[PDB]
Amino acid sequence: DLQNTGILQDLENYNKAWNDFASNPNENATKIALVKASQTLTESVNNTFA
Amino acid sequence: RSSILADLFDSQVVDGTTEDANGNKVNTKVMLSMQDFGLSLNDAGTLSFD
Amino acid sequence: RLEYEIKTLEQVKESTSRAQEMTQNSMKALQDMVKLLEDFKVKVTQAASD
Amino acid sequence: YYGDKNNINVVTGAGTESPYNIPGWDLFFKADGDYKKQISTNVSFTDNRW
Amino acid sequence: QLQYDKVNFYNEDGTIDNLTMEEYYRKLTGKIASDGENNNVVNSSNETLYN
Repeated sequence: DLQNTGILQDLENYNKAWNDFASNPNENATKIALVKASQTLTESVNNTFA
Repeated sequence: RSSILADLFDSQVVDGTTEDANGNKVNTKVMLSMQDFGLSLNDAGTLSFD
Repeated sequence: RLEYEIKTLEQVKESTSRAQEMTQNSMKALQDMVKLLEDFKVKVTQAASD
Repeated sequence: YYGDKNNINVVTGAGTESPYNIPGWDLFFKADGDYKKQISTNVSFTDNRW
Repeated sequence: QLQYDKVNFYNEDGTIDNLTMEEYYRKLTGKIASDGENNNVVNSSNETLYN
């Protein structure tokens, strides 16, 4: 849970950056922040699989 | 307040003045407020009286 | 179960908050536009000193 | 009007959306069922034997 | 909207179940957690035997 609660919440902000980019559809910065959360999830995903 | 202004309607619409001693007419008058009577409203929405 | 329900909840206050932000700018602005609307009527009403 | 023809739509509900903007053409080009049609002559007429 | 929604999960037993990723994961993880509860309790009996 130390990482599980943290990683679901990390996934939660992955989801939240969407809300922010939805609220800021123009700025790439919000994308950039959002993008990192995206592969941040995938990174962990590949981390666990291995 | 907007309804109040319509309830006064600054001008008085009478018809019958023109450039000095030319054109001109009289009397197609309608009601309205006391602006042309000698009262003045400044663009700040406040009144002055002559 | 509550991680989802709460963390989703967290965004909503955040999202609703910013939505409320632009709204008051709109609401006060709309009054300003209506304030303007009056000002438009006054000058033509001023022009009514035919 | 060259803005979008629709209100700004954003999600707020148990899966519902909330409008919070106005696409100008409604203000500029839509209509009020409160109002009717009237029609005019352009001339205004006296007796003319005089 | 997807944040609310449930997606339907093709489990290769042939089933396809409509779930949030969260609940899947939860039942996935909770399954694992309960395994220790069973596993360790099963031991709990066993060291009793060991004694």
